[PDB]
Amino acid sequence: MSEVERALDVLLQEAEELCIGSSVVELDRIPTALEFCREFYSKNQPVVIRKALNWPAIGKWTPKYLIEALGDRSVDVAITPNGYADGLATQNGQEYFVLPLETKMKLSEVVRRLDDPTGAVHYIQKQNSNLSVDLPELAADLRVSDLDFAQQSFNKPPDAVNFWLGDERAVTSMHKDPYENVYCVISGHKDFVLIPPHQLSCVPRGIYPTGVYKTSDSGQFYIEPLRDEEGSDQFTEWVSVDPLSPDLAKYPEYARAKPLKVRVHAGDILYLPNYWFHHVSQSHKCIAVNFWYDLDYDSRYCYYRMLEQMTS
Amino acid sequence: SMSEVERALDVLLQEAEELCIGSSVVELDRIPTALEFCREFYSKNQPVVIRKALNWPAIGKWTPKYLIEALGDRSVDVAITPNGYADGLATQNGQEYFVLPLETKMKLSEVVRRLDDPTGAVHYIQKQNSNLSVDLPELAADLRVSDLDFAQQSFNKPPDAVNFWLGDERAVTSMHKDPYENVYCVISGHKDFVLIPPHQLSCVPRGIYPTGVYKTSDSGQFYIEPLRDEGSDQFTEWVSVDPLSPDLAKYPEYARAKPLKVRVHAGDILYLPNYWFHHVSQSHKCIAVNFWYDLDYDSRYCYYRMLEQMTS
Ligand SMILES: O=C(O)CNC(=O)C(=O)O
Ligand SMILES: O=C(O)CNC(=O)C(=O)O
Ligand SMILES: [Mn+2]
Ligand SMILES: [Mn+2]
Repeated sequence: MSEVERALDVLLQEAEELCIGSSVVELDRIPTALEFCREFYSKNQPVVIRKALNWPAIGKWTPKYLIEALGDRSVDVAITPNGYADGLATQNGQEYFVLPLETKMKLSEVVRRLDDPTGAVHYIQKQNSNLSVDLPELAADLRVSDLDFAQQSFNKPPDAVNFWLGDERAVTSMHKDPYENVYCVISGHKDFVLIPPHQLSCVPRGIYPTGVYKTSDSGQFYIEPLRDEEGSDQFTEWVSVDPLSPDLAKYPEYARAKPLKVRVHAGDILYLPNYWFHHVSQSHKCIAVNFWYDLDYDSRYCYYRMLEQMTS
Repeated sequence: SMSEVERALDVLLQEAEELCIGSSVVELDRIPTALEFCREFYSKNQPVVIRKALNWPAIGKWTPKYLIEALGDRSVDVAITPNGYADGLATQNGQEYFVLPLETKMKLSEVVRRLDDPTGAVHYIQKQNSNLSVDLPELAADLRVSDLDFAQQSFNKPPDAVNFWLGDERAVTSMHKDPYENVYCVISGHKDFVLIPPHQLSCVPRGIYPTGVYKTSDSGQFYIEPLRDEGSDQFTEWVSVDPLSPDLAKYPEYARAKPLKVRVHAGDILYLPNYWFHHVSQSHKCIAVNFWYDLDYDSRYCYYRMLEQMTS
């Protein structure tokens, strides 16, 4: 082994022996603020809390209710042919990281498209705090103070509050965010696959030309490459593995990853700590809200940047 | 120019330098809540000094005379060196050794007598190993350890050691690190710490030195005796640099270190987080007590083990 390979081996053997990030802790009761800070926030350690929330949104938010309550408002929706907004797709021999087609439409039309299992895949996943900016009325059916047990660790209000409503075919491919994430399913369920950041060396990442989905004259989807004004492809680094069906022959390093699986039901809270890898699937027409808080930087981020350099 | 390992260490250090990780000892004027301590200091591996935090009876009462009277002029373990560097590097006959102190037992009144001799050998009650709870139990009555609950609730375990320190100004503790969270309480005088964060390991030169112990001859003159396993000469890894006057020509990598200086007065508390390098000096006949808690292994330990592998 190289000296870098020897060092990465040491990291992984130590983390394995000490069970770092080796499970998703399951709680049936909301912990105290101190508990959360000590056992989950400070260890960068995920946790799922079952039936933690009894917000009126839970049990009342349906497509019909939302159409009524919002007056069939026009909302931002992402559309893909293949179900992978912000995900890899191939065209004419080339693999692209592809951004969704984004458009505006009335909620009733979104619901109609969600009821077509062979049509294009629709997903209200704009995030960018779309709930507080675009759907503020929904806030009245939530109680954010119920998240104080976690927010005390972040010691600031959410930097974003997001609303998600999607087709079962809409899959969020694996990525990491520079946020603490408190994830609250409202209706249906979400299936998460999670990988700890210290396993970066087991997760293959490529550099892909970036494209965006567009529709042709005939309504057919294609990928429009993004180029800069110099004619160069705009590149995006992206996780290359499919956690649902990994090709261990192409990516043997992934064999050493220990992906964690967790289903999150209505009323459950998942704490997804900063820089954790996650891939997300959903039940059909699943509804969820989530709260992003900017991370607080310490040495772990610098070690992560070192890990990136070592695997480059 | 640079190896792969050296490029990776450079990225680590550049990211830590831009974020100023561990760039200052935090100054508080009052004891934080447990949640605050866990969020701002424990979880960040971040040193903090709390000014005039403690009013323990000891701070008023512990003089040499009171200590003699209270311990019945007990015979105590005391460490003696000629140069003031117990557990520190010294040269003899052209060879550089890491030297352990001459350890002996003598009555406290005699120790104090020898502290008052500015030209005599350097004495230091530095046994650690929880010498206060073990060898000087009565002194506990002048303490209020409950006042440290703000920190202990974050370590969520009782102290693993309680140590008592009383030293000559000449007695200096050379730079080292400990696998313990350290809550350090100055009772009389002041301590001067030089602190270096663990992610700067590659900036701190470390060597392998033959191990020796101080002894005195029939004539009273000090010398170093090599230590041998009951076998070969024994060796120890030790920090090579003198942070008070570093030889940057011999150790240019130390120029990239960013040491912190903090003075801890009577009544003050210093949180010295696990694995931080520290060098410690004291006012004359300084008295201190500290508490060690075994560390909880997290990802930072795994990263640090990897860093040790890369720095060898
Ligand atoms: O809900 C999804 O499909 C994906 N969500 C996220 O990546 C997130 O909350 O960070
Ligand atoms: O006080 C001293 O001289 C040295 N103390 C320590 O190294 C410590 O408390 O861990
Ligand atoms: Mn995400
Ligand atoms: Mn120490």
